[PDB]
Amino acid sequence: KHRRKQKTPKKF
Amino acid sequence: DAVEERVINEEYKIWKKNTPFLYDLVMTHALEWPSLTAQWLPDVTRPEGKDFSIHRLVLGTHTSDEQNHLVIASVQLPNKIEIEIKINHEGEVNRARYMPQNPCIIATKTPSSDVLVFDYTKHPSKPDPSGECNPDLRLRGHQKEGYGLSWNPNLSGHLLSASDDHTICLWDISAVPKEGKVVDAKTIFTGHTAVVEDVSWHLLHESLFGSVADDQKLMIWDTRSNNTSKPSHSVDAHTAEVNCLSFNPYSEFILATGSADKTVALWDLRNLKLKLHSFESHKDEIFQVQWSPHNETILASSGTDRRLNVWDLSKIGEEQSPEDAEDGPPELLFIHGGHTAKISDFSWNPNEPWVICSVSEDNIMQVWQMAENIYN
Repeated sequence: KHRRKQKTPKKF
Repeated sequence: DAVEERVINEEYKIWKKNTPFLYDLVMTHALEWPSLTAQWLPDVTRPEGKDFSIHRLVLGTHTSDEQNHLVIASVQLPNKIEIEIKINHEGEVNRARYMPQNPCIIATKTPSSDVLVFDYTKHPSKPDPSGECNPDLRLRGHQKEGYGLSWNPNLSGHLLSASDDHTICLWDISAVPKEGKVVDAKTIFTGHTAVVEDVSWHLLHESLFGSVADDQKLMIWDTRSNNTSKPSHSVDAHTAEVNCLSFNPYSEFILATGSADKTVALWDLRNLKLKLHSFESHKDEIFQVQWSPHNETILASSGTDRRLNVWDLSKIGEEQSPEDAEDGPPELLFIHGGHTAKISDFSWNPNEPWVICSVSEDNIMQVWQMAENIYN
């Protein structure tokens, strides 16, 4: 199953 | 060679060219960090002699560094999106939900497994530069992080939480002053044998709530029962993990579940041995499902296919054009294809009908409303 939250989020 | 990014970019272009014919409102805003949660605040202020009202959203941050925040943003809706309050949060905000009886109180789910309770009127508009998280209440009882979080709308201060530790925690903070103390769970429900992905109180009967888990099961619980290891009803809901559930606010017997089997299942509490309907269109695992607060037959679902489907159960079984049948089933009202990444959460605006805020993994927050001629 897909992770509920991504491993490494990125800053904008 | 995962150029799904090629498919995404091209679909987005075609969507962006078709925003005018399918939408009455499209607002796009890139956040500093992506948000895993989104929920409109129930208050709305309409200034005199102006064409817009101010709505508020409960957001969070998902950062890789150690500067996470619980966020409250303001939105100017017709008839500009800016951040208003940033509160220091220990770890990323898995989910944030306000208390219906007091929207100043906001519960959050943290990676440390703790549930935090914030009174955002007791925090400065600028976050504490020291980096300390000072929650007005720290709710303890979970071993792992989670995502199910539900305030009881008929029993003030009764909060449920679903975690990856296979348990559901219930807290009664109604008699606890919010002065930063640690409150242990009043009750822990252990019926599931896998990650409990979501939990939700029944919106009318104060003793009933539902839970969905990685064991593909939907469970209906009664707090009046003395057995906390076995629910009232256990339903083989899906052919894969179930990530979300949502009770109909106008139909006390109806609820919906979304699953990794790419479907949304309709349920009737009076006979849970038969799945009422199976909504099919989604191309990947579904993370969130929410009933419309204005129409009892309107329901929406979002997930890892980067789409948000809006369903109309009153259109189930309708005869349709063969070409129309290619676009989807008749009960499929609308496909929002504005996001280019996985949608983490979405919220129906409770004061503006058909307005939806959805947040995605690419820091994108979108406030949109499908064209009136589509639903009307």
